This record gives sequence, C-alpha cells and structure tokens, in this order.
Amino acid sequence: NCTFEYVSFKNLREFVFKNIDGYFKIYSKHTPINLVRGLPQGFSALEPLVDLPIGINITRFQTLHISYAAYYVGYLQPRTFLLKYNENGTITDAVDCALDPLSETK
Amino acid sequence: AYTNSFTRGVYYPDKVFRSSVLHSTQDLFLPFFSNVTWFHAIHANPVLPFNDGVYFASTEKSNIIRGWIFGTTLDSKTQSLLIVNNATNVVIKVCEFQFCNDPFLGVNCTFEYVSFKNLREFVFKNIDGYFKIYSKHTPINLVRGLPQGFSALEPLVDLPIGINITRFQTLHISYAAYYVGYLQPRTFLLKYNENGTITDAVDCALDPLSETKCTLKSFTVEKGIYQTSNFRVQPTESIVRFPNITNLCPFGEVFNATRFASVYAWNRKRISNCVADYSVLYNSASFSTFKCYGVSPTKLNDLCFTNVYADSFVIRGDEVRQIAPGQTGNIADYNYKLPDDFTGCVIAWNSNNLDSKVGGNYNYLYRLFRKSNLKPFERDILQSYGFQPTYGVGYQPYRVVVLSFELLHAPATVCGPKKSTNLVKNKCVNFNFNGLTGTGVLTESNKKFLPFQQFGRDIADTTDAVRDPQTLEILDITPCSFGGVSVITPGTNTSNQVAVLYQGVNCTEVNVFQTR
Amino acid sequence: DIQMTQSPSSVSASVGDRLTITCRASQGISSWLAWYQQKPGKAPKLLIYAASSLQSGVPSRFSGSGSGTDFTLTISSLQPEDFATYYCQQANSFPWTFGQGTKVEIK
Amino acid sequence: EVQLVQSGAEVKKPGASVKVSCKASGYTFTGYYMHWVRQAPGQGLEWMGWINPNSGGTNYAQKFQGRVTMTRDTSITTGYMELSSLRSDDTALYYCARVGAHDYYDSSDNWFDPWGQGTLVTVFS
Ligand SMILES: *[C@@H]1O[C@H](CO)[C@@H](O[C@@H]2O[C@H](CO)[C@@H](O)[C@H](O)[C@H]2NC(C)=O)[C@H](O)[C@H]1NC(C)=O
Ligand SMILES: *[C@@H]1O[C@H](CO)[C@@H](O[C@@H]2O[C@H](CO)[C@@H](O)[C@H](O)[C@H]2NC(C)=O)[C@H](O)[C@H]1NC(C)=O
Ligand SMILES: *[C@@H]1O[C@H](CO)[C@@H](O)[C@H](O)[C@H]1NC(C)=O
Ligand SMILES: *[C@@H]1O[C@H](CO)[C@@H](O)[C@H](O)[C@H]1NC(C)=O
Ligand SMILES: *[C@@H]1O[C@H](CO)[C@@H](O)[C@H](O)[C@H]1NC(C)=O
Ligand SMILES: *[C@@H]1O[C@H](CO)[C@@H](O)[C@H](O)[C@H]1NC(C)=O
Ligand SMILES: *[C@@H]1O[C@H](CO)[C@@H](O)[C@H](O)[C@H]1NC(C)=O
Ligand SMILES: *[C@@H]1O[C@H](CO)[C@@H](O)[C@H](O)[C@H]1NC(C)=O
Ligand SMILES: *[C@@H]1O[C@H](CO)[C@@H](O)[C@H](O)[C@H]1NC(C)=O
Ligand SMILES: *[C@@H]1O[C@H](CO)[C@@H](O)[C@H](O)[C@H]1NC(C)=O
Ligand SMILES: *[C@@H]1O[C@H](CO)[C@@H](O)[C@H](O)[C@H]1NC(C)=O
Repeated sequence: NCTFEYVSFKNLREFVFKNIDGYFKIYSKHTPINLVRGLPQGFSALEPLVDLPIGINITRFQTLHISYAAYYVGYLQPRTFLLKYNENGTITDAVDCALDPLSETK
Repeated sequence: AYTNSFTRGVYYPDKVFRSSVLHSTQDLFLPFFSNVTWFHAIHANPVLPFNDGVYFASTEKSNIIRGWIFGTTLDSKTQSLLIVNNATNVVIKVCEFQFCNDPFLGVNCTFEYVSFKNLREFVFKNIDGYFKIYSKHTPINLVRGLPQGFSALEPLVDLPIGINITRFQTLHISYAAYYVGYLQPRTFLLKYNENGTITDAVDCALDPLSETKCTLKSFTVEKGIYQTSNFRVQPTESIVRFPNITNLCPFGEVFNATRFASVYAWNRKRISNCVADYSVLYNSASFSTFKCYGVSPTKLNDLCFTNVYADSFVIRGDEVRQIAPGQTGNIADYNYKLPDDFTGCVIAWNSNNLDSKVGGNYNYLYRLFRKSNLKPFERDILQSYGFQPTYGVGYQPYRVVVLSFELLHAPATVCGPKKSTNLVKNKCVNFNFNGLTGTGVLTESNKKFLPFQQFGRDIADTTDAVRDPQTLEILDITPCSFGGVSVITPGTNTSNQVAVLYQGVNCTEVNVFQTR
Repeated sequence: DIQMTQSPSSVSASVGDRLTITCRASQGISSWLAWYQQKPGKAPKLLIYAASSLQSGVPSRFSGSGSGTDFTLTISSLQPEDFATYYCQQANSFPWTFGQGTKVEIK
Repeated sequence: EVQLVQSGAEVKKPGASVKVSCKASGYTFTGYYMHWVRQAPGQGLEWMGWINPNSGGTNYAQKFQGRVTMTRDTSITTGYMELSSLRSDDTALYYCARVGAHDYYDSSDNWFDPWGQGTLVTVFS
C-alpha cells in the first residue's frame, strides 16, 4: 500500500524535519569536519532540498545504523530569529531574539 | 466630410442654478475640436450609429429639416421615437411606425404630444431609460459651415421611454446640412455667469493647459509649474511561466494499457506527486463517452487535489451509462459503485478492436449476483461477457477510465500544468512566475541565486528578481515607469503655450530636453 | 419533452417532381433525427438516420439534410410507390418523439 | 432474415389487460433493445418504452408508467408488452421495433429497425 517511491570524524550531516500543514520539509547541510569527540562549534545554515506533501501525522522516529556514529536530537520552538544574509544570499550568522537581553537588543 | 466641432456640444448637466462659480462635473459631453460627420441636403439621409449619445446640429434658411427618427429597425417591428415639426405644430410620437424605404416629408402607441439664418443644435442621450433632449436656437449668418463660438444647450424635454435606441435618421422637407457627433465621458469645467448661464467651458483632457485650468478650478493660470496628472506606463501583454517539464504523470500507462481488468475486479491506480497534464484528454478525440461530475474539465489544469484515483475496467455499451452517480443496474450495484457526491470525470471509448476475439473474448467477467449492493468505491472479488466482432454496439466492449479527485485537509501534490508563453524582455508586462504575479520590466541580471532560491526581495519586501522556471537565469523585475506630469506655463494673460515635464522618467516611454 | 412539428401535413405531387418535407424540433437535437416511410397497411420503415445518412437498401432519391432544429426530407424524383406517410423522429432525449406525419399523394 | 413477428389482433373489454408478443428471429436476441410504439386512429406514432433483453431493465414513457409492463423470454427470443386498465383510447396498432443502442446516433443500428407487423388491439365490450 505504497503511495510514493523515489530512487536517486570527517563528515557532519545535519538535518531538520518538520511537518507544517501536512508538508514534510527536509533541510540539510554537509561540511567537512575534523573532530570525533563532539559537535564542532560554529555556524552553518541548512538549505531546503526536499518537500514531500505526505500529510502524515508523525510523532516518533528512529535511526538506522550499518552493522558489520553518534547522533543528536533537538526540538524546534516558535522562536524569533534575526537572519544575516551576505552578498551571495547565504546565511552567515543569526540572533536568537530570546537567548538573553543582548540578543533582544540586537 | 468632416468639420471642426470647436466648442459646440455643451449642455446643462442638471437643473441646478449656479452663479459666479466654476463647477467641475463629469458627464457625457462632446469632446472639444472632435470630428463630426458633415452631411448635405442639396441637389442624403443615411442611418447613423447612436452609440452612447448623439450630438446633432443643423443650419436652416427654409426649414428643410422638420423631424428625427430614433430606434433600432425603423420598420414597425419595434418602438421608434418620431418627432415632427410641421409649420407651427411640434409632434412627438413613440408609435411602432411603418416607415418608407426613404422617409421624407413633401411640401400600439404609448405616448403622444402635440404643441443660413438659424442654427438649431440638439443633444440626444439615454440614461437609465430616460431620453433627454437639449437644444439652443440662435440667429447666424453663415452658409458654408458651423459658426465658431460657444453656446450652452438648455434641457427642454425628458421622456421616460425606456427604449434601447441604437440608430437614428433625419427627415428632410422635399419640394440643409446637419452634423452628427458622439458623446464621451469627459470631465468639463463649466463657467456660470451671474445669471446662471454657461458662457465658457474647459475640456479637462483637450491638452495640458486645459488640464492645468481644471486642476486649479480657474480659467486663468498664473505663471508657474503645476502638477495635473500622474503618468503611468501600461502593460502590453501578459507573461505566463511554468517549468517546461517538471514532472509528468503516468496517464499513458492507464489509458494505453495493453490489457485491462474486469469490472468486478476493477484496477485502481494512485496518482501522487506529479504535475497532472490533462491535455491527453483534450487532444485525443478517440473517446466515445466523456462526462464529468462535480468539476469541469476546462477548469481542471488550474486546480490542485490531494490525490487522484484512476479506476479502469471493461464493460459493454449498454452499461457505460451506469458509471455515474445515482445509477442502478448490475454494474452500479454489484461491480462498481460511485457515491452520490462523486467529483470526477468518466471516460470511455469503443475497444471492440482490442477486447474481441473471433471465438468470443470471455476473459472479461462481471459479478451477476450479490446479497447486497456495493458501497461507493468498493471492489468485491461471476459471469463472463464474451465479446464478438459482430456484436451490436450495445454489446461491444468498452474500456472505461474513471478519474476521481479528492481534497482533504492535507497538502495537495497533484495540481496541473498550465501552458507557458514566450518571455519578452525590456517591456512592461504582466508576469506570472510559478504563481507569483505582478507588473514590471524584465531585464537580464547578474545576481547569483543559490540553487534552492527562486525569488528575490528588496528591503521593502517587494519582489526584486525571479528565476525563470524553464531556463535557469535570473531576471530583474523593475516596476513599469511611473511618475507625474507637471505643466510649465507663463500666465494666460501672455500666452497659451505650455511646456510639459514628465517627472522622474526617461524621454523614451513618453524639441525634447532630458533633464535630471 | 421534445415536440416535432412537420410541414406540410399533406402534399400532392406528380411523378418526377422534387418534393421537400420539413420537420422542426422544439429545441436543438444536433443530428439526432430520423425519417420513416409508412406505406398503406405496413409498418414504418427507416429511410434516413442521423439527419442525412441513407439507410442500406433505400432508394437514393430519398435524402435528408439539416442540423439543430430544422430538418428536410427530400424526394428528388417522386415515384408512384412513394405514396405513403412520412414521419420524422428525434432520438436526442427520451421520450423519443415523432412528427405528426406528412401524407404524400400522387397526381 | 431479421424479423419481428407479433401476435394476432385482440378485442378486450375496458378495464381489462392485453399482452402482445413479439417473436424475434435472425439476429442476436440479447444484443438489441426491443421498443414498443403505438399508432392511434389519428395515425400519429407514440413511443411507449423499451426493454433491455440482456439485463431485463425497462424504461417506460411517463404516460404509460404504472400501466405497462415489458418482459422477455430469452429462451424463445420473444418480447411482451402488457397494457393494463385498458380504456377506449388504448385502441391502437401496437408495434415492436428493434433498436441497437441509445448512445451513438451515427450508426444505423441505433434507430427503429426493423418493425413488427403490428397488433391491432380494440378496446370494446
Ligand atoms: C492527524 O491528526 C489530526 C489532529 O490530531 C487529525 O484530525 C482529527 O480528525 C478527527 C476526524 O477525522 C477529528 O474528530 C479530530 O477533531 C481532528 N483533530 C483535531 C485536533 O481537530 C487527523 O485525522 C489525523 N490524521 C490521521 C490520518 O490520523
Ligand atoms: C435593452 O438593452 C438591455 C441591455 O442590452 C436589455 O437587458 C437585457 O435583458 C435580458 C433579458 O431581459 C438579459 O438576459 C440581458 O442580460 C440584459 N442585458 C444586460 C446587459 O444585462 C433589455 O432587455 C433591452 N430592452 C429591450 C426592450 O430589448
Ligand atoms: C492505504 O493507505 C491509505 C492511507 O492514505 C489508506 O487510506 C488506505 O485505506 C490503505 N489501504 C490499505 C489496503 O491498507
Ligand atoms: C560570492 O561568490 C563569489 C564567487 O561566485 C565569491 O568570489 C564571493 O567571495 C562570494 N561572496 C562572499 C561574501 O563570500
Ligand atoms: C479631424 O479631421 C481634420 C481634417 O478634416 C484633421 O486635421 C484632424 O486631425 C482630425 N481629427 C483627429 C482627431 O484626427
Ligand atoms: C403635423 O403632423 C401631425 C402628425 O402626423 C399631423 O397629425 C398634423 O395634421 C400635421 N399638421 C399640422 C398642421 O399639425
Ligand atoms: C406594444 O409595445 C409594447 C412595448 O412596451 C410591447 O410590450 C407590447 O407587446 C406591444 N403590443 C403589441 C400588440 O405589439
Ligand atoms: C442678466 O440679465 C439682466 C437682465 O435680466 C442683464 O441686464 C444682465 O446683463 C445679465 N447678466 C449678464 C452677465 O449678461
Ligand atoms: C527544459 O528546458 C531547458 C532549457 O532548454 C532544457 O535544458 C531542459 O532539458 C528542459 N527539460 C527537459 C525535461 O527536457
Ligand atoms: C501677467 O501676469 C503676471 C503675473 O505673474 C504679470 O507679472 C505680468 O506683467 C502680466 N502681464 C500682462 C501683459 O498683464
Ligand atoms: C535613457 O535611455 C537612453 C537610451 O534609451 C539611455 O542611454 C540613457 O542612459 C537613459 N537615461 C536614464 C536616466 O535612464
């Protein structure tokens, strides 16, 4: 009962998965890193790649490991952000308008 | 023949007394200096259009013109206004008169009334069924043409006839030239003297000087520069853009399927995540039955749906009529049932060449008995059809495709591919890029959009540029030239010559001097 | 229902005459019209269908024309055996309905 | 030969019923509708209804609804028209006629062809 099918540390692969009015929006950014212990510190914006109009109520998820890789899970909140667009239209910085009074001032 | 209307054709717009005042009013007036057709009555009484109102004038020396006829056919089939003035008796009738092939005077009626040296001007207009007649009589001494000057026409008669008047003809006395003009929704500035008589007028669209006079509500303009009207370039054509081939939908493998299923075991194909091109139903005239319910096929390529279901099966001609909401029979009740609120289209064509064998094709079956009727869109999985080439049209096989459209509270992935047009650069156009519309000039740009970015915006959040969905180039959107029109003039006590400044524009879209 | 009005109700013509019979529908029926011939003591017989198509075996002096609301049965060269009553019939919509018939007599 | 042969003329009392038969031969019986058309003294023709001999479905003119019944017996390729509660103006020539289909006007199959010879029903005491 399939309704859709598509077929096409050194590497950090970040993703955002959100469902707005039935649309499953996937964002990602790949960048080389040289760090095993934890997430590298820095800023990098994730571009959209895929938008699947599935309309599915998603409440849980699980990862898939290749067995013969740490991963992190965060949650989104309705925060206001100030996004800095450079001359090429790439987001290079951001201010979380509720992190602290200085960010609120900015 | 044509003559100069000069300043004729001004009438009192209403019944209000005014004095020592310049009053600006918008009504159907004869444009100043317009051309009016010149007819002769020497040694010529055609039927003229009425349009939105007619200005009429004549010059007389022996009272040759004695009446007018207004109507549509002038042949006793409809009501036609007839006005006749014979010696001292003015006669007005609206009977369904039977007129001659060429009406003239020799030397079911709903209304009746009975009462060169002379210029008699008239205005005839119909507003909401009221036929309004204005006129002014004045002595003249001129045979060649209309005298030059200004004279306002007072109202005399208002007949609430409610008759649609589109043509008129004049009446000549045979043992007198006349002019026909047309009214336009122009704005006029009317000068009322101390006695309430209109003595002059300004046509607020004759020229920039008249626009200035109207702006200041005066017949005298002091030396200086005045802003009278905003200039705005209009678009010439629309531009509709959609990708050339985003993603098509496999409607071919549903209609052109090598083999079909029986009606009791009808096959369902799910259409999702693809642009639905319905032009294969429009172009392909090989369809026998094409009926839609709840939606129209023309307004289908511009409408989104959450999902589309394509049901396909085979029945005979007598059963094709059963594939519809509110139908009964073996097929509707036991094989394939459509709900009463079905929203879709039913397509069928004669497949006798494919689904018939010389020994009878018995591979297509149908359910004959069932303890209850099927629910809408139910598939229950028997009698065999067995079609022959010599079968009657009602018993020949037919391949049916039933497209059903659903719209739920979910994202719609199936919408439709609308035809694209050519793109015109460096011209004011009304553009549509992936559903985003607007007006502006499309030019080449050097903006490096990222592969995921489709539209650009400026500080004001307006659209700055778009990426053409067919050719991955960035086009700048510059709103079409606009500004203001200023009139530079010395006072009217010196000269009526003016200069016009078009503010913040190039001398392109408009003795021309380009300034900053 | 769709009313079919035939004219004339009767016509007398000579052998060899060209004869025209008209049928007017109360609304548009495209080409959904037929013409039948009923000879004395016999059942009607299809002559023309789809306004202008000749039924197999029918003499080609019987022809039809028209579309929409106005239809014409033509007999190009009248024969004595054409003494009969002729009926138009619409099949655009049920109930299928007939004209009142045109009686053809021979001088 | 394709032919429709009807039963013989009958007299029936007012209020009674009549059942006319139409035996088909020379064609695929279940492959064509059978229609009934009647012709009253003023030789007008009046469509009565049809039976689909394949499905058994029927459709009657509103004038005869509740009073006419059309049936068939496929095993003997015969159709029947029964008209009940007969009245004086039911005196008429009753015809059966073959019709191939009710969709495409462009085919000769889809018109009345052929007709039976008619059955005269006289309603009188
Ligand atoms: C996805 O979740 C929404 C919301 O929880 C569901 O919407 C509910 O639908 C039922 C009947 O369809 C209603 O009685 C509820 O009131 C709806 N919820 C709200 C909050 O209004 C939706 O049906 C779910 N989809 C699926 C496939 O389970
Ligand atoms: C005079 O003209 C008007 C407008 O052409 C006619 O109004 C039309 O009336 C019919 C039915 O009465 C409507 O179907 C049309 O839509 C109307 N037109 C418009 C533009 O709305 C009016 O009937 C005409 N009067 C006479 C006597 O012919
Ligand atoms: C298939 O999934 C859809 C979800 O949209 C559901 O409505 C349908 O009933 C399912 N069919 C079967 C046979 O599970
Ligand atoms: C934008 O891209 C160009 C090359 O396409 C690069 O030279 C330039 O430095 C980039 N801009 C920034 C702010 O890095
Ligand atoms: C009216 O006709 C005159 C010559 O008869 C011409 O000079 C004038 O330009 C015409 N008016 C317009 C608006 O073209
Ligand atoms: C003028 O015309 C009217 C209308 O036809 C006619 O009745 C009348 O006799 C004519 N003559 C006079 C002197 O009124
Ligand atoms: C008379 O004219 C009126 C127009 O208002 C029309 O309605 C009416 O039917 C006409 N009567 C006759 C007998 O022509
Ligand atoms: C107004 O009418 C009077 C006479 O009634 C006349 O003397 C006066 O000059 C008129 N006004 C103008 C501006 O002509
Ligand atoms: C759409 O048009 C572009 C521009 O020519 C072309 O390169 C591309 O291949 C087209 N799309 C398809 C599916 O061919
Ligand atoms: C016209 O009016 C202007 C007022 O700006 C004045 O300076 C000028 O001298 C006047 N000229 C005449 C001829 O009255
Ligand atoms: C006006 O247009 C000309 C050519 O059409 C161009 O050379 C000039 O720079 C333009 N001026 C402005 C102010 O846009």
